[PDB]
Amino acid sequence: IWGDSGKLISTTA
Repeated sequence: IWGDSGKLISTTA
C-alpha cells in the first residue's frame, strides 16, 4: 500500500 518515502532514506513514514 505505502511502498517507500521518496526524499533520502526510504523507511520514513
